[PDB]
Amino acid sequence: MENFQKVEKIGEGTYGVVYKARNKLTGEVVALKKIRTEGVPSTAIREISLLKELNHPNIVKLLDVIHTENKLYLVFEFLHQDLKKFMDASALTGIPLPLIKSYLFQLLQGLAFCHSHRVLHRDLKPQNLLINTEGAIKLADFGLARAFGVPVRTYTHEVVTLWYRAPEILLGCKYYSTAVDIWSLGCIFAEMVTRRALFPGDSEIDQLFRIFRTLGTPDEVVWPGVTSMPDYKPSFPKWARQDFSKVVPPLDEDGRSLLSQMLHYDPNKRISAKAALAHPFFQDVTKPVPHLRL
Repeated sequence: MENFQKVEKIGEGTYGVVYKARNKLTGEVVALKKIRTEGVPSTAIREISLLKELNHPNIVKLLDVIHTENKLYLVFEFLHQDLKKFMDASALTGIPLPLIKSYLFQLLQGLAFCHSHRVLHRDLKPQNLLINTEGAIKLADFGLARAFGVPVRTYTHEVVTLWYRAPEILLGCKYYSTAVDIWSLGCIFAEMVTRRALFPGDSEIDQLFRIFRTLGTPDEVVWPGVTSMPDYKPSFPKWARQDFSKVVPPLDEDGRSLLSQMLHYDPNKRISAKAALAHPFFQDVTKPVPHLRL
């Protein structure tokens, strides 16, 4: 738009292009996202305008919504790097546990806040977790999945990742809960520790089976109601549960106990963000500053 000088393209998102731009009136650098056609649904207009209100230090702020000339642009506060880049940079040494613990703790604060307002992300992944020089980490694109249903292929045909998707979603459950975000967070948590994706599926069935091989094929004992799920099939291979010590070495007992609670099959059993902040694993959390070169 006119009130903004595009400085550069930051990337090819799920919904559209993302540019770093300078607001000519405030002079502030901002993240400008062009979204996605019949003349923009008023329902999406209302969903988004509600997000303008839930502000938290661990949530990327939605500064403005520009629906000019039947087009939609969302203006978000700008952050320099995402967790995905940072992990690729700390591949050799790994991210230090104190930083891992600080980031998970902040993430859970942002989640607890949104969840208390009944707002889900539904599409958590490293790429939408943004970090700054002072040791902060913020959740980006919160609530947009609800406003604009998460696509299979992005506008540039990029296949959207299934890696962090909760099993109830993969089994065709249509009424997701806040528990889906906890599952995603547990997957990212494991990835930060081992420096390898936990369940890197390349199809919905492959993703489902990767989950089954590790956590064991679910049944009516661990997940009551599972066999009645829309896409559940009695013909699923029956796999045994692997030991967490083998799944996430060298995570200590507290971290492994926490992860196991975030990875419970049954959504009603899965630990809540608010409950997780009180877990012993956070007893010694601090706020270290990351080693990020811009």
